[PDB]
Amino acid sequence: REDALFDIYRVMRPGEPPTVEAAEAMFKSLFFDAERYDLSSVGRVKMNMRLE
Amino acid sequence: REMGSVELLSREGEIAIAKRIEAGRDTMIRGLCESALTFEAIMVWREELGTGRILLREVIDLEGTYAAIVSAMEGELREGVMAILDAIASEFEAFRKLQDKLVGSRLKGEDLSDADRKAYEGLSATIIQHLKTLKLNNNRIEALVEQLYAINKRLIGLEGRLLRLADSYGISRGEFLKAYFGSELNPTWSEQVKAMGVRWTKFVENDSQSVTDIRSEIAALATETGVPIDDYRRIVQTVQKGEREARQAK
Amino acid sequence: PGSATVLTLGAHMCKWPIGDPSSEGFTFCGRRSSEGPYCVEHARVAYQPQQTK
Ligand SMILES: [Zn+2]
Repeated sequence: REDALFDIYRVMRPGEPPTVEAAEAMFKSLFFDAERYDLSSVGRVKMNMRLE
Repeated sequence: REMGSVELLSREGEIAIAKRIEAGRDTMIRGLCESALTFEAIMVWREELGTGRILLREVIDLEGTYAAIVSAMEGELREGVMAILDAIASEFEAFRKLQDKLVGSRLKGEDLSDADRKAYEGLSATIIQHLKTLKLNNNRIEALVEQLYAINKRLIGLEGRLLRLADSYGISRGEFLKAYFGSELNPTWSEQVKAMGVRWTKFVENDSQSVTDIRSEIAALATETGVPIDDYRRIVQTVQKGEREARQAK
Repeated sequence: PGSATVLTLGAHMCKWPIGDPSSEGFTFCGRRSSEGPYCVEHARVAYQPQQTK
């Protein structure tokens, strides 16, 4: 999982040097964080309808 | 990336870096206050100051004076600086006379050993102790460091030219300094240094016989213009080392 | 106290200051500390140990 986090950090921010906790925090803030990945309720309902 | 992957956050090392900068400044001041043109220029410039020239805020920092002890502090430090200059004028004159005698002995060949070096050291130590305890400012220190750096660059260029002219067949560049440190008094340095090695004779005859003479003439002309030879070299070297250490700490 | 003054400081040596620069005795460690300004322990304590960020 550390290698996957490093790869994700390099893909998103190639210039910045990926770190163990920095890469894990980047993915969380990108997708696991509701502050940035603010998917509306219409998106969630559309996902629930498309894939049950 | 350079800041992060390379540089590390100095935690609790700020005070250490400040102490290192202070040590570098101390080294630069110690190298400055020595037997050379810096001590003569700082003493001659301070002779006109105090009465008709800038006595404070341009030679010695007012805060540094009373730091270890505005109108009262200004007049108090001014009288002290004037008394120090009046007491060290004779020492500076004796040091200048000793430096001139040493330069003459080095340009003629005779070694001044009949207490001449002792008198020169005694006259230089008094001036050094007076300048160190005076707590001068950095205004004139900047000009002194600039002049020392210019003289050092000129000397390094001359040494590099001499090394390039003498290292044609089998000579090197690092031996030129070792040869000129112990074979600078005699004018025929390139002729009296042909002890061993066949390449040295070929480099001295028709290879660098004129280059060495031109370098010696340039050194003799630069000695009178500023500080003499054999004494200002180590001074500028140590002051440059101190400045480099301070810049590295910064 | 160390074993190297502020003048005889060569390359690949420790540079951590000890004491007061405006004092009488002020020297550095001056040991085998290549690839680093300070020695091992002093660089570790000064480089923000437990770097997690
Ligand atoms: Zn150390």
